[PDB]
Amino acid sequence: ASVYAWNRKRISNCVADYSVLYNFAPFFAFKCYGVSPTKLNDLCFTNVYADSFVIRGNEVSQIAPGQTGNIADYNYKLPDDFTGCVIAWNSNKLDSKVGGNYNYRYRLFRKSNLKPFERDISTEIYQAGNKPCNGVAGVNCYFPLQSYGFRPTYGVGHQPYRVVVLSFELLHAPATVCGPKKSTNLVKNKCVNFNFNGLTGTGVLTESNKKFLPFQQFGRDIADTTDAVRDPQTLEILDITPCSFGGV
Amino acid sequence: SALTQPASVSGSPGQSITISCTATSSDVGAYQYVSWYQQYPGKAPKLMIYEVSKRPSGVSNRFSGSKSGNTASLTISGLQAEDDAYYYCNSYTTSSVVFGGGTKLTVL
Amino acid sequence: SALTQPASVSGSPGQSITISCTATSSDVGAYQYVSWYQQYPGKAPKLMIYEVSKRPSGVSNRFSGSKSGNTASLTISGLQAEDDAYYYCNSYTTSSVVFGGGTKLTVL
Amino acid sequence: ITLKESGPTLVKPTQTLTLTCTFSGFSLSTGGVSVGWIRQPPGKALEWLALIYWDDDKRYSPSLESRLTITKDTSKNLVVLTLTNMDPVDTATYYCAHKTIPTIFDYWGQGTLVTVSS
Amino acid sequence: ITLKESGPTLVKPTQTLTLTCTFSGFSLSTGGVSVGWIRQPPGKALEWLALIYWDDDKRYSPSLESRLTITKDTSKNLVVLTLTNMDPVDTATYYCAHKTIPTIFDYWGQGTLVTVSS
Repeated sequence: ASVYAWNRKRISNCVADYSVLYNFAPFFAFKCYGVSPTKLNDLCFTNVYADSFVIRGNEVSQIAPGQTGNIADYNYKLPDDFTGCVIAWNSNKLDSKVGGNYNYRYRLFRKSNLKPFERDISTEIYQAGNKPCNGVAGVNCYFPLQSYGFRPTYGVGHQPYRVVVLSFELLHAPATVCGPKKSTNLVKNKCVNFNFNGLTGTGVLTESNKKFLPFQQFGRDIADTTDAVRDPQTLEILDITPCSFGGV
Repeated sequence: SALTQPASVSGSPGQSITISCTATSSDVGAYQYVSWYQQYPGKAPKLMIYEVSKRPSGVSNRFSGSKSGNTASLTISGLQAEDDAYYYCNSYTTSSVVFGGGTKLTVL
Repeated sequence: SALTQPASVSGSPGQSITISCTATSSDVGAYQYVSWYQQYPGKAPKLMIYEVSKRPSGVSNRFSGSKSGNTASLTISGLQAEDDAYYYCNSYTTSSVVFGGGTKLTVL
Repeated sequence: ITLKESGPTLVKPTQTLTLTCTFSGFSLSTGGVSVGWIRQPPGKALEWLALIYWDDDKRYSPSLESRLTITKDTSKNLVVLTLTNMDPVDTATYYCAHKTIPTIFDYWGQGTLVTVSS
Repeated sequence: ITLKESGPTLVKPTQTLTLTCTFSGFSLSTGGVSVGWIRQPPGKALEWLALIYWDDDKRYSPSLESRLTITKDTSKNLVVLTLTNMDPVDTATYYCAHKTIPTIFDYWGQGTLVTVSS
């Protein structure tokens, strides 16, 4: 989509792996605020928003906290308390036609600044100080939108760039987007430290003979002693006995 | 010597323009109060903005200041022919209030 | 007029030779994409190299391009008798794809 | 990727010439991919004719535009070029090559020699 | 808020120049409010002169201090600036503006042109 028509989206309720990015592309512009890219896959978030669009070459720097310009001040501006990051990879093999591709536009003229994450589509004809030249030409009768017009002769500064901005939330978050992905082969009949879906303990595991009802996950004997557990992978019931101990 | 402003700027009518007021002097303090004045052709200067991004009620909604460190980027959006004028910046240093060297903005 | 190519060349078999196809015309743009085509004796031209210092997988390892400014020096090392053919260059200008005047290579 | 041209081999002066280029291996739906036409007089250099992008944005040669209405059909992957008012300059070979943005004309067809005379 | 300056418009070398700035809408008794002086050579930038706070703690410009004793009178809400030893440099416009701590000199007056020459 265009700069003034970014594609807002929400991505929640998923085991989110931020390492599918690195096999994609050279990642010309990749810098993260508030969280390191290396330590992303582990952390959890409230709501992850993604905005996708395309801009020119020498304006990729303008998508930053507190930076003023013409694409930042007129049609897309993100706050100073932004947490997240931006990912831009130069793309002029799929966006530039020979002669100028008048398909991508950008509001070039307007009246004032916009509030954070304020997207507008109105395409009225700009004023002329006095009662303007509505739908005609004259002194300063400039349509507000302007096409990019890419061609394969533009310098690297004028080439099209695809860019996605991810806005995270980290304060008090109800983990909805984060991945663990870490399991180990099961060991039986040996004193083993186990962590079954959060239940942590020690003991010897033995094949079970008791019928768990299908909605049950844990088993208890008298006095709340956890006696059995069902595997979250193979759904087998397992018996727990504390390994041998005593006084000498 | 105390502050520093560019000579002049000329922006086409209907565009935006920013002016810089570099301090170019060590220890002007925290550089937090910076007022801007509009000098007419032989008239009393009028306060445009004070307290950088804040603005006194009574003036337009296009001027907006900023600070990239040691300067004040005074911004002017929607340039109108009325904006042809002089502009000055003003902010105390440790011992005393200082002014800018002046800037001229002519719209053509 | 748009590009410029030499009439023909005849290089002894087994040596190297570079050819230039200068534009000799202002504002062809950045002059960044420059492709070379192999014209057989009455066959459809086949792409040999594009993006001058680059080369498409599928061809030999003797051809290597360079750019001495406003032209593209297509090089051919270890000339073999199989190489007798025509060569053309191609790069868009501001309004439309343009070609070179053509070159003939006969190996003797 | 493969291309093949077809059409009338003979045409008379001031006639409407038609050519059909059928390809296989790719389509006109993915981004960047386009298909263009090229001509070559006997013993002379090549020249452009038209281009059909994948989004159905079309381009013609400046000097010879206002002609050669190039159409297409994405179901059977076929392109059609039609240029009327045949002149003896247009007696040349004709190729339909698929164009990408950097690798200009990387897949050419065979090409058919066509004559304009009595 | 309103201000008005007054005094002699013409003055000779080595003479005592006096100026009285009368204001309306505010006084010099409330906290934060103060009144300062500024000069501007013809076609040049402004400059500071002195300042008289509401608590009667007065301040002068470092470069041009030890003169132009700034007095005041809270009964008629009037400020008086007096600078002796006229030089040909002192021919410039003069303003008396109201100062708050953050909104420095937000209310300027009219200004009266005064000349120092024979």
